[PDB]
Amino acid sequence: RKKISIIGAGFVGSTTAHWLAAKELGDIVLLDIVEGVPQGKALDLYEASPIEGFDVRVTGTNNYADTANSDVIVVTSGAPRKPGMSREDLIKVNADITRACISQAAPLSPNAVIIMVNNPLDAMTYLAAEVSGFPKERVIGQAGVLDAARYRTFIAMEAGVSVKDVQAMLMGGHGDEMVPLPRFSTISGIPVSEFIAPDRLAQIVERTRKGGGEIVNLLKTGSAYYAPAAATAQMVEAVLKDKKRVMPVAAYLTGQYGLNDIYFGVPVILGAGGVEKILELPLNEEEMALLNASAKAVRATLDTLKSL
Amino acid sequence: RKKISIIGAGFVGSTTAHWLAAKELGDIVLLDIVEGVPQGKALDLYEASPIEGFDVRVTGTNNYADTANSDVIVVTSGAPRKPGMSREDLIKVNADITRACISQAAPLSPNAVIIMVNNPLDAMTYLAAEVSGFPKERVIGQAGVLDAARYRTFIAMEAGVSVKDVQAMLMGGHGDEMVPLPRFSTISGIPVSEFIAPDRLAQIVERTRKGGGEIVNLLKTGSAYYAPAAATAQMVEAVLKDKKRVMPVAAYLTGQYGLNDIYFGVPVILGAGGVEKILELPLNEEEMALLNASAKAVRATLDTLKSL
Amino acid sequence: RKKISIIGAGFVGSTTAHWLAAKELGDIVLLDIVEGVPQGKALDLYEASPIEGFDVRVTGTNNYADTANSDVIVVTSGAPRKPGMSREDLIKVNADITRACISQAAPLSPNAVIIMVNNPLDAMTYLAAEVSGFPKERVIGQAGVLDAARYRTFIAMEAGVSVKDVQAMLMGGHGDEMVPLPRFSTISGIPVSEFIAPDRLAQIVERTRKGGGEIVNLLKTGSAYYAPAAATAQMVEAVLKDKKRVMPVAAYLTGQYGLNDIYFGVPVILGAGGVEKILELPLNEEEMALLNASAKAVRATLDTLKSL
Amino acid sequence: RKKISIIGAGFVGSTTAHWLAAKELGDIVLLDIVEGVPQGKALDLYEASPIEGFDVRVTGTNNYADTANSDVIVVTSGAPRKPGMSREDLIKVNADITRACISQAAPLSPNAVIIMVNNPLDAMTYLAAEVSGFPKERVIGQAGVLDAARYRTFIAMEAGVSVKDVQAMLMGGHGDEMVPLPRFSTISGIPVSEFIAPDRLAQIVERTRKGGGEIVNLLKTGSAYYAPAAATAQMVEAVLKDKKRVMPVAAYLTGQYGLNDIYFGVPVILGAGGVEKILELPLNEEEMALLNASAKAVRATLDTLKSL
Ligand SMILES: NC(=O)c1ccc[n+]([C@@H]2O[C@H](COP(=O)([O-])OP(=O)(O)OC[C@H]3O[C@@H](n4cnc5c(N)ncnc54)[C@H](O)[C@@H]3O)[C@@H](O)[C@H]2O)c1
Ligand SMILES: NC(=O)c1ccc[n+]([C@@H]2O[C@H](COP(=O)([O-])OP(=O)(O)OC[C@H]3O[C@@H](n4cnc5c(N)ncnc54)[C@H](O)[C@@H]3O)[C@@H](O)[C@H]2O)c1
Ligand SMILES: NC(=O)c1ccc[n+]([C@@H]2O[C@H](COP(=O)([O-])OP(=O)(O)OC[C@H]3O[C@@H](n4cnc5c(N)ncnc54)[C@H](O)[C@@H]3O)[C@@H](O)[C@H]2O)c1
Ligand SMILES: NC(=O)c1ccc[n+]([C@@H]2O[C@H](COP(=O)([O-])OP(=O)(O)OC[C@H]3O[C@@H](n4cnc5c(N)ncnc54)[C@H](O)[C@@H]3O)[C@@H](O)[C@H]2O)c1
Ligand SMILES: O=C(O)/C=C\C(=O)O
Ligand SMILES: O=C(O)/C=C\C(=O)O
Ligand SMILES: O=C(O)/C=C\C(=O)O
Ligand SMILES: O=C(O)/C=C\C(=O)O
Ligand code: NA
Repeated sequence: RKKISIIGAGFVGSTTAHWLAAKELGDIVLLDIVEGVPQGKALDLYEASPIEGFDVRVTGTNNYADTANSDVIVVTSGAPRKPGMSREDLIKVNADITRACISQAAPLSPNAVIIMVNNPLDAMTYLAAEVSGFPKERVIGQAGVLDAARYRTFIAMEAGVSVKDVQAMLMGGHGDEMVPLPRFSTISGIPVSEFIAPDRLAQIVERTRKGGGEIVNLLKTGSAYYAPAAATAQMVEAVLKDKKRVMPVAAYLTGQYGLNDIYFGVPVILGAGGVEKILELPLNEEEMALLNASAKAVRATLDTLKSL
Repeated sequence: RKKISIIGAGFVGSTTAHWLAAKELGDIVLLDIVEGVPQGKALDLYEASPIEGFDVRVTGTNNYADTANSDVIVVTSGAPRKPGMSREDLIKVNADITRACISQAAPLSPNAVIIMVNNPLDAMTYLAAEVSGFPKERVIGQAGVLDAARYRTFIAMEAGVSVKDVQAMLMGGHGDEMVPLPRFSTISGIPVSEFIAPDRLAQIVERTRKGGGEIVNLLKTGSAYYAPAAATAQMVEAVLKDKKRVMPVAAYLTGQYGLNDIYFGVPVILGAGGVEKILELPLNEEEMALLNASAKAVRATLDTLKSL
Repeated sequence: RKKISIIGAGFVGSTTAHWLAAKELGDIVLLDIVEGVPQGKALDLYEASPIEGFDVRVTGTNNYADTANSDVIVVTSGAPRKPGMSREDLIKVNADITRACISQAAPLSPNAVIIMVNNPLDAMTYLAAEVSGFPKERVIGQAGVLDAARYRTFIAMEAGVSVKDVQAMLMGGHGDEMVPLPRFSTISGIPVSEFIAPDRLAQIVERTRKGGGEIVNLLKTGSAYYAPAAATAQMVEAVLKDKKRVMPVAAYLTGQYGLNDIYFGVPVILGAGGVEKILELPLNEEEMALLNASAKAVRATLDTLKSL
Repeated sequence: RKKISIIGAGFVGSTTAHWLAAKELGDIVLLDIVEGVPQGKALDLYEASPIEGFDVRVTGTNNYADTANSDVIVVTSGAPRKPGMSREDLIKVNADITRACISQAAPLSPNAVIIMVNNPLDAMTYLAAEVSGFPKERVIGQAGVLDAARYRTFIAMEAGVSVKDVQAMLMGGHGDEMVPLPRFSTISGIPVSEFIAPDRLAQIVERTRKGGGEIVNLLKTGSAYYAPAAATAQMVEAVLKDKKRVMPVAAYLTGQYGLNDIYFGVPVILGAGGVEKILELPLNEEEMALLNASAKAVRATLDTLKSL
C-alpha cells in the first residue's frame, strides 16, 4: 500500500487525514511533536472506519522513523496566524519548524513528493526544496487549489450554479498579491464574464484574495482547514494515482512567465512524478502586471527568508 | 422517496438504472413491453445491492400503472440503429413507440420531468412535449451531455490530462450536423486551443460528430449505452437534487439563437424545475453558420415527423 | 432539499457537518453561541465543495430562527470532558446547555427528529424528550453506533480482517457499564468467538467500554469527534433516507427488557419515523445481569438529572 | 497503476468493467474473440468517464498480448445457459473455452490472481488451476459472494431492513446443492432467526439456491450479470487493495471439512495473496450433511470434467 506521512497533526494535518482516509489511498501516518495528539486523532479516525466503511491504516506518532519510505510527505506543522496578522508574519517561526521537519523527514523518504502547506507557502516550499535537496519537481506547495476553490465557490454562489461545472485558474504567491484569472475561468466551458458583471466579479476577485483572512477573523482562534485540507488531499491523490490533474501549485520556476529561481503559483500537470509540466499561459498586459506584482511580493519574502 | 420511471428496459434503460441505483436517488421502476426482461434485470440489479452497499427499490413491470406519480420519466424504448444507418432512419418506428409510451406515461405523472432518449432525439423530444402536453421546460432530451462527454474524452486523451479538469460546451441536433464548440472548451479554465493544435482538434471535432456511429460499427448488433446512460443519469440527478447544472440538452426554443418552435441542443441550467433557463452564448459567425446548418437538419426531421 | 441543523459547532458538530456535506443529504445549518465560529467553519467547509465536488449549502449562524423547519436536529452543544472526568461529571453544565438549545430549537422544527449527542448521553436524551415534548420515537440519542464502532474496530484489528465485514450489537447506557455483546457480534455472519480467543475478546470488550476515555487521555484538551461525528451522520442519513438501519441508539423504553421510562441503548430499526421499532433480544442471564447493571447506572444519572 | 484483464466481454465481463471503472482500481483490458465487441464497449464506457468523473483506462482487444503483466485476470468468456439448463449442462463448451483462455493468458501474467466466473464455476476453477499451474491460492472462483448476495437481499426484503446490515455465509458448489447457512447469517450481529420465521426462512434458503434460474427464466435469452459483476468486482478489489475480506469463494481444499483435491465454496480471508486463509467452521451434523451432499454434486462435475 502507498504510504502518506502528514507532519503536523494540527487542524489542517488532521483534516487532511480525514479527507484522505475516505479515499482509501493508502496508509496514513500522522506525526506531531506533541505526545498524544496524533495518536488520539489517528485512533479516533480509525474507529470511524466501520461506520463509513473504509479500510485504512491510520496511525499517530512522535517518531520520525515511522515516516520512512513514504510516497508523499505533507507538511502542516507550521504555526497558524491570528486575526490582524499576515502570513509572512509567520516566516521566522515557521522557517525553523519547516527546516526541522524537512531535515528529519526528507532523508527517510528520498523518493517522496513533498507537499508543503506551512505559511508563508511560497517561501516555505522554497525552503523545503532547499533543505531536502530533492528534485525541484518533487517539492511543491499547496495554495492555488485552495485559492481557486474559494474563487470557484464565490462564482458558483454568485451565478447560482453547481460548483461542479465551475473551473478557474489562479496564479501567484499565496498572499494578498494573489492573482485570480477571470479570463481563465469558465462554467461548462463558458467564460464567467458571461455570468457575472465586472463590478460583482471584481468584488469576487477581492474576496478571493482575502478569503483566508475572512475565515481567520471569524474563527478568531485559528485559520481555515476544511478547504485547505481538501486541496492538499486532492494533490496527494493526483500524485498517488498519477492523475495528470491540471491545477495551480507553487512550483519552482526557471524562466516561465519571465520569473526565475522562485517558488510561485503556476498551473502545472500533477502526477506520479510530482510537477510533470509547468504550463505557460498567454497572459495579457493587465494579467502580467498583476502577476509581476505578486512575483515581487514573493521575492520579498524570499529575501526575508534568506536573511533568517 | 423520489420515484424514477424508465420506459424501455433495453441497453440504455437498464444501464441508466444501474448508474442511478448506485447514487441512491430514489425508487426506480423499469418498464418494458416485453414480459420478464424488466423484472429480470430489476431483480438482478437489486441483488447486487448488498455487495455494492446501496439501498434502492428497483422493480420491473409491464404495467404503466406502476409508473404513476413519478418525479422523472426516462424514455429509452426506441429501436436502436444498426451499422450504416442514420438516427433519422428510425423516425417512423420510434415515433410510434414514443407516442405510445408518452400517451400512457405522461397522464400518470403530470408533475414529472420527461427526459427523452429515443432517437432521433430532437424530433422525439418534440413529439413527447407534443403528446404529453407538458410545460415545454419539463420535457427535455438527452444528447448534448453525451456528445460533449465524447468530445471531452477525446480532448483529455489527446492532451494527456484527467477528464476531471475538462469541460466543453456543444450544441445542435443530436446528429452529424452536431456542433462542438472549441472556443467554449477549457481545461481548468484554459482554452483547449492552448493544448491541441487546429488539425488534431478538427479531427477530434469530427470524431465527436461521428462518435455514435463509431461505436455502432464496432458493436454491430447495437448502439452505445454506457456513456448515454451515464448522461441520462446525470440529468435525472440534476433534476431530483435540483443541482442547477450547466449543460447542453434538447430544449424548446422561442427565439434563442434566432431559432423558434424547435427542440434543439442548447446550454441550459437544469434543476428541479427542469429547464430553468436557456443560456444564449455570443456565438461568432463561423459557429453560427454551423449552428444554422444543424438547425436546418433538425427542422428537416420535424417536417418528416409532422408528415407521419 | 432536506434541512439539518447542528446545534453546537464545536469538534463534533463541525466534523458532523463535514461527513454530512460529503453525503449531499441536504442543507446544513451550523449554529453556536459564539459568534463567528459557526460562520467561519461553514464557509471554510463550503469553500471545499469545488475540490470535493459536492453541492451542499452549509451556513453558520447564531440565530435559532435559521434552524426553523429542520427535518433533523443534531445537538452537539454540550461541554466535553477532560482527562479524569466521567461523562456523568458533565451533567450539571450540559443539562443547562441542553435545555437552552432544545427549548429554542424544538418549537421551530415541530416535525423534526432530534438526535442528541451531548453527554451524559442517555440523561441528556431524556431531558430533550422532556423539554421538547416530541413523540418519544422522534427523540433519540447517538451512542450505540459509536460504541459498537470502536468495538468492531478492535475486532477487525485483532482478527486481521476488513472492518467492512464486522458487525456487532452493543447495548446499555453510554458509560462505563456499557454492554458490548460478543455473542451478538459476527464477521461475515460468523461468530466473533471463531476468530478471537476469550481472554483477548475480553480485553476488547473492556477496551470498548473505556474507548472514550482512551482518546480523552491522548488528546488531553478534548474528546473524540471523528467516530462520534461519523456515528451521528449515519443516524442522520438513516432518517433522511428512511434506510431502516438496524442499530443501537438510546431510545425510550416502555417495558422492553423489563425497563420502563428511561432512555437506554437498545437495538432499533431507524428510519424516517425515528425509532420505528425496538428489538427485544433473547439475552441470557449473564447478559441480562450486565444490562441491568447498566440500566442502574443510567437510572442513577436520571435521578441526578431530576435533581438539577 | 494496477492492471486487470477481463477475458470475455459479454454481459458479465462488460458489467464487471463498469463496476470496476467507477472504483478507479486501475487499468482495465476487455478481451474477446469477436472483434469490435470489446473495443466498442470499452470506448463507450471510456466516454462515460467525464460524466461520472473517474480516471480509468478501459481498452478493448482481441489480442491476448494486451493482457500481459496483469495483476488480476477475470474470466467471463463462458457461454451462458438458457431456460431449462443447469450450469453443469455448459461444461463441454465451457471447458474448451476456459482451457483456451487460460492457456493463453496465464503464461502472460505469471504473478496474477485468476478469478473464474465461467460456469459450472467450481469445475471451471479447477480446470483453470490445472491449465495455468499457478499456486492454488492465486486461482479462485467467484460464486459465494453472488449466492450470499441473493440470500442477503431476500433477507433484507423479508425483514424490512437495509441490506447494509445483513451478513450471511453461504458454502458449497455454485449449483442447486448450494448451502446457505441461516445459523451463520446475521443482521447487525443479531441472528437472522430473530427476524424471520423458520418456514419463511426456509423459502428464502430455497429461493437463494434457485436464484440464478429465477433470473434466467425472466430474461429468457441470457442469465444474470449485475450481481455477478458486482460480486466479481468486490473480489478484484479485495485482491488489488489487499482488503482481507472474509467471504465465500470457490477455493482449493486439501482436507478442510474433510474434503481434498477439489475447488469448493468455502469462507476465506481474501487479500493480495488470493486465498490467504481458509476458515474451517464448526458446522453441525445437519449442516455437514448439506455440505457433503454439495461436495458430491461438485465431485460429479469434476468427474465429468476429467472425462472431456
Ligand atoms: N498553504 C495553504 O493554503 C494553507 C492553508 C491553511 C493553513 N496553512 C498553514 O498551515 C500550518 C498549519 O495550520 P494549522 O491550522 O493546522 O495549525 P495547528 O497549530 O493546528 O497545527 C500545527 C501542528 O504542527 C505541530 N508541530 C509543531 N512543530 C512541529 C515539529 N517540529 N514537528 C512535527 N509537528 C510539529 C503542532 O504541535 C501542531 O499540532 C500553518 O503554518 C498555517 O498558516 C496553509
Ligand atoms: N439520445 C441519445 O443520446 C441516445 C444514446 C443511445 C441510444 N439512444 C436511442 O435510445 C433508444 C434505446 O436504445 P437501446 O440501445 O437501449 O435499445 P434496446 O432495443 O436495447 O431497448 C429498447 C427497449 O424498449 C422496449 N420497448 C419497445 N416498445 C416499447 C413500448 N411501447 N413500451 C415500453 N417499452 C418498449 C423494448 O422491448 C426494448 O427492451 C434507441 O432509439 C436509440 O437509438 C439515444
Ligand atoms: N457518543 C456520544 O454521544 C458523544 C461522542 C462525542 C462527544 N459527545 C459529547 O458532545 C458534546 C460536544 O463535544 P465537542 O467535543 O464537540 O465539544 P466542543 O466544546 O468542541 O463543542 C461544543 C460547542 O457547543 C457550543 N455551545 C455551547 N453552548 C451552546 C448553546 N447554548 N447553543 C449552541 N451552541 C452552544 C460551544 O460554543 C462549542 O462550539 C460534549 O458534551 C461531549 O461530551 C458525545
Ligand atoms: N456466479 C458465477 O460464477 C457466474 C455468474 C454469472 C454468469 N456466470 C457464467 O459466466 C459466463 C459469462 O456469462 P455472460 O452472460 O457474460 O455471457 P455472454 O455470452 O454475454 O459473454 C461471454 C463472452 O465470451 C466471449 N468469448 C467466447 N469465447 C471466448 C474466448 N475463447 N476468449 C475470449 N472471449 C470469448 C463471447 O464472444 C462473449 O462476448 C457464462 O458461462 C455464465 O454462465 C457465472
Ligand atoms: O489564512 C490562513 O492563515 C490560512 C488559510 C489560507 O492560507 O488561505
Ligand atoms: O448512435 C446511436 O444510435 C446511439 C448513441 C448516440 O446517439 O450517440
Ligand atoms: O469520551 C468522551 O467524553 C466522548 C466520546 C464518547 O462519548 O465516547
Ligand atoms: O444462473 C446462471 O446461469 C448464472 C448466474 C449464477 O451463476 O447465479
Ligand atoms: Na475561455
